[PDB]
Amino acid sequence: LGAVKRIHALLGKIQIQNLSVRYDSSLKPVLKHVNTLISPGQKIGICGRTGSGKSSFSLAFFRMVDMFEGRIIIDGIDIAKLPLHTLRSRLSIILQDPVLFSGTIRFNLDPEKKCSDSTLWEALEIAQLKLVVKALPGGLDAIITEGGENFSQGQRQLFCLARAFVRKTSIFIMDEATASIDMATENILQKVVMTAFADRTVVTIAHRVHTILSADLVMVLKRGAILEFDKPETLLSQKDSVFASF
Repeated sequence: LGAVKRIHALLGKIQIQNLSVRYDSSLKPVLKHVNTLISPGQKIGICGRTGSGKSSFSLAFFRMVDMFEGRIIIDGIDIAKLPLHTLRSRLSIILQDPVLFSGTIRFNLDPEKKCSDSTLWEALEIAQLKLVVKALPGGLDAIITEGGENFSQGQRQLFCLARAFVRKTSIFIMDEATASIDMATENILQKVVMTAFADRTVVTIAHRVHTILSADLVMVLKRGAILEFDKPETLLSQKDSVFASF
């Protein structure tokens, strides 16, 4: 009866306007009066804290919370008025480290269950993954045993990128790698990011200013507010906090 009591104990245009949010509502607002606008096809870098707006940027994109004040619009519509499951289902995420299921490669590459194997494999060709897909032992039918640990970090990154491509997202969210890969592979990865972000809205969670020197735009955050946003050369010319981080 203690065990049953344990069982009972078991139960593409984007603009932010003046958005404030706090999970606690007590310690501090997470973001305070953030304002910026991203045109379709712009490559946008978010800089400031690591995870207060890596996480606040991602959390707002995933709609993990509504704002306390202000509004967040996606494609001209306030995110408080969209079906959350439809929103998140219509949003593709490719992070630096992707978690995969202990199933087939094809099955690991289906978070879009009605995709045909041909369209997925073709999508991997478009998203430059088909070569390493083909050189997996069973190709598309290769069981991703141990949740994807027989693939490299880079090959997993490509897989995640194709997984975004297959979902035909309007907007991309990319988690910047915390380590290096190679010169030809990080260089390729950046080329893939450039092609992905071509004609599309790109949200880069930036931490290092080292990579973001060829971002179309960098958004610099301080104490929960966006104080400045521009391109890297101009931000370096500003000589402020982002220039000190650059």
